[PDB]
Parts: sequence; structure tokens; C-alpha cells
Amino acid sequence: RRAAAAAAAAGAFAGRRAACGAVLLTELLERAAFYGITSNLVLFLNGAPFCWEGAQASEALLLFMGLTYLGSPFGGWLADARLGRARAILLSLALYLLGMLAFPLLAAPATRAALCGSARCCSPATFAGLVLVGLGVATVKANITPFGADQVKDRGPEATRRFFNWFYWSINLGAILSLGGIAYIQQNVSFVTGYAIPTVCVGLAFVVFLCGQSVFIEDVKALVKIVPVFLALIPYWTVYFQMQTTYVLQSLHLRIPEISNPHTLPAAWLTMFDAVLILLLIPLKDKLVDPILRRHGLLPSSLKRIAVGMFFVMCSAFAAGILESKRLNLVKEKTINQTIGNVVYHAADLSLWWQVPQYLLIGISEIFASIAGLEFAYSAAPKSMQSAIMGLFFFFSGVGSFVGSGLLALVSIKAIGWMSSGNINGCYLNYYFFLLAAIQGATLLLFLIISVKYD
Amino acid sequence: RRAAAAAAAAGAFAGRRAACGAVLLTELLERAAFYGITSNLVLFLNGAPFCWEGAQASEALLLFMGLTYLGSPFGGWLADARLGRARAILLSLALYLLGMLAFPLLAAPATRAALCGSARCCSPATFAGLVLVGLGVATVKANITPFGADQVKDRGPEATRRFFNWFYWSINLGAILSLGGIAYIQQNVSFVTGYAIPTVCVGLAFVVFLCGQSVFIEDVKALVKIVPVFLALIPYWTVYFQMQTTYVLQSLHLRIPEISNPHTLPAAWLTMFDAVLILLLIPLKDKLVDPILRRHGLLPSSLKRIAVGMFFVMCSAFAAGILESKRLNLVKEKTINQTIGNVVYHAADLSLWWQVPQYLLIGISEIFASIAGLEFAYSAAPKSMQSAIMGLFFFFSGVGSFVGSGLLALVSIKAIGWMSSGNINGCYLNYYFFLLAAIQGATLLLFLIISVKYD
Ligand SMILES: CCOc1ccc(-c2cc(C(=O)NCCCN3CCCC[C@H]3C)c3ccccc3n2)cc1
Ligand SMILES: CCOc1ccc(-c2cc(C(=O)NCCCN3CCCC[C@H]3C)c3ccccc3n2)cc1
Ligand SMILES: CC(C)CCC[C@@H](C)[C@H]1CC[C@H]2[C@@H]3CC=C4C[C@@H](O)CC[C@]4(C)[C@H]3CC[C@]12C
Ligand SMILES: CC(C)CCC[C@@H](C)[C@H]1CC[C@H]2[C@@H]3CC=C4C[C@@H](O)CC[C@]4(C)[C@H]3CC[C@]12C
Ligand SMILES: CC(C)CCC[C@@H](C)[C@H]1CC[C@H]2[C@@H]3CC=C4C[C@@H](O)CC[C@]4(C)[C@H]3CC[C@]12C
Ligand SMILES: CC(C)CCC[C@@H](C)[C@H]1CC[C@H]2[C@@H]3CC=C4C[C@@H](O)CC[C@]4(C)[C@H]3CC[C@]12C
Ligand SMILES: *[C@@H]1O[C@H](CO)[C@@H](O)[C@H](O)[C@H]1NC(C)=O
Ligand SMILES: *[C@@H]1O[C@H](CO)[C@@H](O)[C@H](O)[C@H]1NC(C)=O
Repeated sequence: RRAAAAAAAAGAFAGRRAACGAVLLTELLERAAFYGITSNLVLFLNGAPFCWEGAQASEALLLFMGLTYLGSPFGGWLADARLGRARAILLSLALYLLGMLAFPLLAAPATRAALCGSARCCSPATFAGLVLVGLGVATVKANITPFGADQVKDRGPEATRRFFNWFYWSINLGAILSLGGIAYIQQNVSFVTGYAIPTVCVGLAFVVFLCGQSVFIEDVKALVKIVPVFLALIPYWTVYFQMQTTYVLQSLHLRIPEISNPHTLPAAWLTMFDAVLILLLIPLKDKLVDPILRRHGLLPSSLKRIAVGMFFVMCSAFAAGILESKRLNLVKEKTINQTIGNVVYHAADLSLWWQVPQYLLIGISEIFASIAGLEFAYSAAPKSMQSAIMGLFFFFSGVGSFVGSGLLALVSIKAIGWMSSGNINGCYLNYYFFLLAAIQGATLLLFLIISVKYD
Repeated sequence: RRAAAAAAAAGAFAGRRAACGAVLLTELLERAAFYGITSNLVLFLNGAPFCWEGAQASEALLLFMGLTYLGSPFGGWLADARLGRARAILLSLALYLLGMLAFPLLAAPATRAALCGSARCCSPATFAGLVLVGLGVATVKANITPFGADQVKDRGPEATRRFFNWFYWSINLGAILSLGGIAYIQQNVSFVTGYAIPTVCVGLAFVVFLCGQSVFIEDVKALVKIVPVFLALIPYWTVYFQMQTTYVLQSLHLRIPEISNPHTLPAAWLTMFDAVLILLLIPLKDKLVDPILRRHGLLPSSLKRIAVGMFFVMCSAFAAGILESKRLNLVKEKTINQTIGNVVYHAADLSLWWQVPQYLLIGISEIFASIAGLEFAYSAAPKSMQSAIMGLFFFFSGVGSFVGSGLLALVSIKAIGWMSSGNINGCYLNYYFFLLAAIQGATLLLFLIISVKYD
């Protein structure tokens, strides 16, 4: 029947292995270079060559992250009006290499005096490197997501679903290689070697495209029809980025095992726990949910898969507040010392691996909501305005990130006092996970109404 | 359009006010007589005239409740094969009056010696009264639910939806008048007056029918298509009846305010808290969800409204375990004494009205799942086999009640120890609400697959 014709299209890519594989390898090397900057930027700026304060190093990363979301609609509109796609990603990866090159030069003591030898020490050389990398990320993310799906666009809307499974797989594989390997080198071996590795990862990502150019391939009503879907995701992004911040804070105050008898393991390894599960669950989805949910006709659309992923975000926030209520009860009796990075944390005597049911549930959530979110921004976009809708899709991702940071500033005031105090043992973090479960539950009920009124 | 034609049918009952109103008043007086027996049966049998043990009084109520679920398919098949509907409810309410009459006779000291004057003291007079009342409830519930919807069956499947709103409203109104008024009289005034009131409520329910007779009005494939829906509700009934038991246990160990300066308020008032909210939320649904969800085309089917009600059961179980973790933390510091019934309870100094967010969520759940559950058992039944499907619908309601009681026996063993100990301050009741949230969440995901594969 029609289910057999869709399962026949599941045998996809069919000759376009080098066309799609050049896109997967480019984004694998671009995510490997993004977490080369983001993981140890504050440790680098608040260090021995640069004597910046802790607030000035954190506000430099906050303006860097916000520039990767603010520049996405402009980096995608420029790929529609003036340039193409492939000329816009080659232009951006050239600028993403130029700003990236300043970080091995500032790390080296020989080349540091050439840039800024004669409050902030080297602010013209540092902030100029953050602008070119930040505008490089925003233009790539807006443009590499439709362009990779344009190769398998010919084989229906089901082959593009299988592309975003392995596109989101190589994003997480590039994050494991950067947060695991490169972030270990930047803290314990050298910043000179540790920033030269992601700069080579940009240059290889530029070469894979020039080697890969040989194999590559009513609307006003369509704009106002999809803006209420993106506005309904702003409370979803709020819960999403505040789990990434606060599950790491729960991991720091929990008993982390030691690995050897270069010491003092990085704090970027605690952000890997989400992405390790995604490497295990995408081959599980691609081989047991592309078959199984298709020949039973179950859950075919992209907007209903976002609502499934919203269900496992809420179940993760409950499982986090249950563990945090147990941990705050257990930290009153005894408290052990552990050092993560270069600061000691007062951890309870409860194992780190009790945080695994939190990461299964946001793991399963990104299996559904994150891959189908890329499918909706691609399919529900006009042909002239693709990658400018991807630009707005990651702009409202950043709007939810800053209103989530303002939510943490709201529960930190003296009137509420949930986050009044690097120690959270006097904070009520479990009450904040229960608030995120209530915001996510109201977001789920709101999104189901928007999803039906969209169709 | 078609939404205006459905809103025109929302102006329903249209001349059949006395036909439906005789059915609403009969079930109001039948629920008032059911909780006249159930609320203080154990206190009556374990009392001054009858010297039964606490186990023998509880097993008499457990065989009584199980007989109201076991006899429902047989009391409804008898209303299809041999008798009609109205001749089956008049026959059952005659037997529901005959067994009910033994309870004022055993309560009175003059007429007690005539029945059983010369282990268990008066077991032939007591168990014979429980059989006729128990078979009377099972035959009425199987038959009064299709028969009331047969009056407004002519005006489409939307007028029957408005019947089960006010049919389920008068069930809860009959429960407030019995658990509030009659259960107060049975414990503090007299059992003679206190059981004579629900016996008059049966006799008035028999007279309203004889006064109301003047105004009243492929299938083998249809059986096996709806059995997997009833089997998928067995984990829903498991969580449903175990919340009714364990929210009362949480209310007993929580600070209940006093009302006067007849003392010692009944324990049946703590079961009223669910039904008081239902009296406030059914006029809210009938006047703001029959309009609003209809002209927006939102959530039209009965099986998707059961899945909405399954979502608020799970959110109630989380809100219950969060309050119970706070209460067990607070009971370690200080503990007050309060007497409910005739036994003292060691309550924490936390107010009873913090249990209100638990009862809003199961309140909203019965607004969706309980009314739409009656609609599915009526609409998805063959015309020859109606009220035998209602009989199976309340039989699987009872299967979930006894497998829920076996779940409490499973978490009470020494290997798990969540319910190893009338005191729950040494028990982990919060871990049992979190288990019920996990069973309900897996039931929701199971029911959505069954609901799609049904359609
Ligand atoms: C309902 C909305 O659905 C979503 C749709 C799209 C995306 C999404 C996300 C990213 C990303 O930035 N992924 C981060 C990696 C893993 N990451 C590593 C550190 C710790 C936390 C962990 C999540 C991303 C990147 C590059 C190009 C596209 C991208 N599209 C997410 C959700
Ligand atoms: C997804 C399944 O959906 C449901 C469908 C039907 C029913 C249901 C239920 C009853 C009942 O027995 N209601 C009890 C009253 C209130 N009750 C009073 C004490 C404390 C607890 C509180 C719930 C009932 C009675 C008489 C005729 C029909 C009836 N149909 C329930 C759920
Ligand atoms: C009782 C008070 C709180 C009103 C409750 C309204 C909430 C609880 C209910 C009522 C209307 C419901 C929505 C109506 C719209 C739809 C479309 C339906 O096809 C899928 C479910 C979905 C998304 C429902 C989600 C839950 C919902 C929002
Ligand atoms: C989708 C939403 C509605 C899910 C419900 C979660 C929220 C609203 C529920 C879950 C647990 C509930 C809490 C249960 C226990 C307590 C502790 C008590 O000291 C104050 C009330 C309070 C704080 C309740 C507030 C409301 C509450 C937090
Ligand atoms: C619908 C479902 C997902 C609701 C979630 C309930 C389950 C998955 C959550 C609720 C409470 C959570 C628990 C919170 C506390 C503990 C105690 C600790 O010693 C081991 C982890 C453990 C056991 C967590 C396991 C997962 C957990 C039981
Ligand atoms: C990743 C592992 C746990 C597999 C997860 C399967 C669960 C989480 C998902 C996968 C398939 C999904 C179901 C597929 C069938 C449907 C019909 C769809 O129209 C409504 C939702 C519903 C009812 C889905 C509920 C959630 C569901 C059961
Ligand atoms: C943990 O660190 C604190 C801070 O110096 C110290 O007072 C305490 O003795 C340490 N405890 C252990 C067990 O090392
Ligand atoms: C509560 O009851 C117990 C049981 O007799 C008793 O020991 C205790 O003193 C009582 N406390 C108060 C405050 O009455």
C-alpha cells in the first residue's frame, strides 16, 4: 500500500552518500570547533596571561552566545537575497576561520605581544575574534541545515527525516570529540595545543566543502502561519537551556568518581552526559522507529513529535527534583569534598549515576523534539525564504535562552530565595526543577492547541 | 457551518426535562444510599451490638464492593436477553430496597432479636443484606447509564455528551449528601436514624421511576474491537482507586481544622474533597468547554478526552509525592495529635489545604476521563448489547481495583518496605505516589496507541 511506498523510500540516500556525507562531516568539524571555544573560554580569559575578572569573562561569553542567535536571521537572509547557500557557507567558514585563528595566537607567548603587547588586557584582539566566530556560527547554522536536506529533498519528506537523524547525530558526535578530548587538552596540557586543534577543525571543514562542491545539488500567508509555532516554543527553549545549566550544578554537588591515581578533570565532561545518550538513541530511532512507527501509521507529523518530546522534558524535571530533594536531605548528615576544574565542591555522598534517569528522559526528548523541530522549520517554509526561517528558528531559540536566564534571576531574589547562594546546598534547587516541570506542562498544553490550529 | 449545527444541538433536552430529570433524581438517591452503607459499615459491624473483629468487618466490605463489580455484566445481560431496561431497574431497586431494609432493623434494639436473637454474631442477617444491596448496585449501574442516554439519543452524539455531564454531576451530588449528612448521623447521632435515611432514599428512587414511566422513551466485530480499550484502562483503574485510599491516609496525617467548640468528625468527610470540586467544575465544563472546544474544533472524540484525563492523574501523583516528601521531612521535628473518627492520628503541623492542588488535578481528570469514559461505553457498543458493555465497563473497573489493592500489598512486604507499618509516618508514602505517577505515565503512552489503533 502507501505504507510500503514510504518504506521503500526509507531505503534512502541511494547514491548520494558523498553529497550528504560532506555535509555531515562539515557540521561534525564545526561543532567540534564551537565547543573548543565555549568550554574553557572563562578559564582562559580569567587566567595567567589575561587578568580579567570573573564577571567580565562571563559577560564576554554571554555576548558571544547571543551573537550566535542574533545573527542567524541575517546570515540566512543574506543567503537568500544576495548569495546562494554554498557561497554563503564558504564565506562564513572563512570568517569562522579568521576569528578562530586569534585564539592560538593569544595563547602562545611568542605571538601574544604582536597582537596586544602594548581593566581588560587584550580586548581589541579578543572581542574581534569573538565577533567573527559568533557571526560564523550563526550563518552556518542558518544555512547548513536546509542545504544538507536539499540533497535528499527529491526523495520525498521521509528521506529528509532520515537526514536530520544523522545530521543531529554528527552534531552530538562533534560535541563528544570536543568536550571530551579538546577540553581536556585546553585545561591540563596547554592552551596553545588546545586551541590549535579546533582551528584545524575549521580549516578541515572548509576543505571538505571545496572537495565536496563536485557532488552537491502565498508565502506571506506562510510566514504568519508559522510565527505562532515559533512563539509557542519560547517556553520550551526556556526549560531546555535551564536544564543544561542546572543539571551540571547538580552533577558538581554529587559524588563523581575518579579515573586515575594532568589531574583535575574538566567541568565540560559533565555536559557530555546528554550527548552520549544521543549517540546511542539515534541508531535506535533510525532502525526501530523509522520501521515500527511507519507500518502502524503511528505519529506521522513533525508537530506531534515535538509534543512527545515536550512530555519527556516534563518527566525529566520531576525526576530531577525528586533526586535533588533526596540529595538536600542527605547533605545535612555528611558532605564530602571533590574538586572539579580548580574549585572544590561540597558534594553529598550520593552517586553521580543516579542522575541517569534524568538524562534518559531528555535524551528521549531530543530524539523526538529536536529532530522534528528541524523538520518543521525546513518543510513549513517557503522555497524563497528557506534558511531565513531556519534563522528565525534559532533566533527564538536564543530568545528562550535569555528569558530562561532571567527566570534564574527571578528565583534568586531575596523575596523568593531559591537561588540566594558556587554552593547550592543552601539553595532549593528541587523547587526550581518543579517550577520547570510546571512551565513545561503548560507549554505542552499550549503547543497541542497551536499544533491543531496550524493544521 | 457544521460547527453551528452542533452548537444548535447544544441547546438540548428541548422538551425532555422530566424524562431526563427522573433519571438524574433516581441516581442521585441511589448514590445517596450506596454511601450510606459503605461509609460506616466497618464501624457498625465492629461495634457494640456486633462484636466482629477488624479483619472480618473489612472483608465483609471487600466482598460487598467486589459484588458491585462482578454482578454488572450479568445484571446488564439480563436487561438485554430477558427483561427490558425499565423492568430491570425496577426489579433491581426492589431488591436494592429489600437488602437495604435489614440495616435499620439490625441497628434498632427492638427488631434485632427478631432477625438474629438466637465468631460472627448475626452473619445470616448481615450477609444476606449485603448480597441484595450489592446485586442491586451492579444491576442499576449497568442499566441506568444507557437508559438515561436513550432519552436524548435522538439529538445526536452531542446531546448524550451533555447528559453524562449532569448524570455524573448528580452522582457526586448524591455522594455529598450521603458522606456529609448521613455519615455524620450514623456516627454521632444514631445508627437507627442513620440507616433509616438511606433506606428512604431507595424507596424514593423506586417511586420516581413509577412516577416517571409516563415520560420515558457486525456486532461480533464490535466486541473484539472494544475489549482492548477496556483492558488498557485496567492500569488506569489501578492508579484511580489507590489515590482514593492513599489521599485519605495523607489527609489523616495532616492538620485538619476543628469546626465547633456530637464530637469527633467522620472520616467520610475526607473522601468528600474530590466530589466537592466536581460540583464546581461540571458547570464550568458544560458552559465553557461545550462552547469553547466546539467552535474551535478542539478535542472532539471521547478517547482523546480520556487521554487528557490520564495526563492530570499523573500530574496529581507528582503533586502528592512532593507534598508527602515535605510532610515526612516536617514530621521529624514536631507532631501534633488529632482524632478523626475514634482513633488519634499523629499529624504533622502542615495544613490540610495544601492538599488542594492534588484534588484540582484529579478533579480536572474526572471532568475529562470520567465523563468521556461513559460516552465511549455507550457509543461504542452494539444496539443489542448495550448495558452489557456497561456491565463489562464496570467489571474491568473492579479488576483494576483489586489489582490496585494487590499493588499496595506488594509495596508492603519487608523486601520493599514502603508500607511496612494506622501510622504512615514511618512509611514512605511519597515513593508510592511516584510509583503511581510512573504507572500512569506508561498507561498514557499505552492508551494513545490503543486509541489510534481503535480509530
Ligand atoms: C523543538 C526544537 O527542537 C530543536 C531543533 C533544533 C535543535 C538544534 C540544536 C543544536 C545544538 O546546539 N545542539 C547542542 C549539542 C548537544 N549539546 C551539547 C552540550 C550539552 C547539551 C547538548 C544538548 C544545533 C546545532 C547546530 C545546528 C543545528 C542545531 N539544531 C535543537 C532542538
Ligand atoms: C476512564 C473511565 O472513566 C470513568 C467512567 C465512569 C465512571 C463512573 C464512576 C462512578 C462512581 O462510582 N463515582 C464515585 C463518586 C465520587 N466518588 C465519591 C467517593 C470518593 C471518590 C469519588 C470519586 C459511577 C457511579 C454510578 C454510575 C456510574 C459511574 N461511573 C468513572 C470513571
Ligand atoms: C479545566 C480547565 C483547566 C480547562 C482545561 C483546558 C486544557 C486542560 C485542555 C482543554 C482543551 C485541550 C486541548 C484542546 C485542543 C487540543 C487538540 C486535540 O485534538 C489535541 C489535544 C489538545 C491540544 C488539547 C490539550 C488539552 C486542553 C488544552
Ligand atoms: C502542569 C502542572 C500543573 C503540574 C503541577 C505541579 C505543581 C503545580 C504542583 C505539584 C506539587 C504541588 C505542591 C505540593 C506540595 C506543596 C508543598 C507545600 O509546602 C505548599 C504547596 C505545594 C508547593 C504544592 C504547590 C503546587 C505543586 C507544586
Ligand atoms: C512518568 C514517569 C517518568 C514519572 C517519573 C517517576 C520515576 C521515573 C522517577 C521519580 C522519582 C525518581 C527517583 C528519584 C530518587 C531516586 C532515589 C535514588 O536512590 C535513586 C534514583 C531514584 C530512584 C530516582 C529514579 C527515577 C524516579 C523514580
Ligand atoms: C524511545 C523509546 C522509549 C520508544 C518510545 C515510544 C513512545 C515514547 C512513543 C513512540 C510512539 C508513540 C506513540 C505512537 C502512537 C501514537 C499515535 C499518535 O498519533 C498519537 C501519540 C501516540 C499514542 C504515541 C505516544 C508516544 C509513543 C508511544
Ligand atoms: C572539606 O573542605 C572543608 C573546607 O576546607 C574542610 O573544612 C573540611 O575539613 C573538608 N573535609 C574533608 C573530609 O576533607
Ligand atoms: C500525643 O499523643 C501521645 C500518645 O499518648 C502522647 O504521648 C503525647 O504526649 C501527645 N502529645 C500532645 C502534644 O498531646
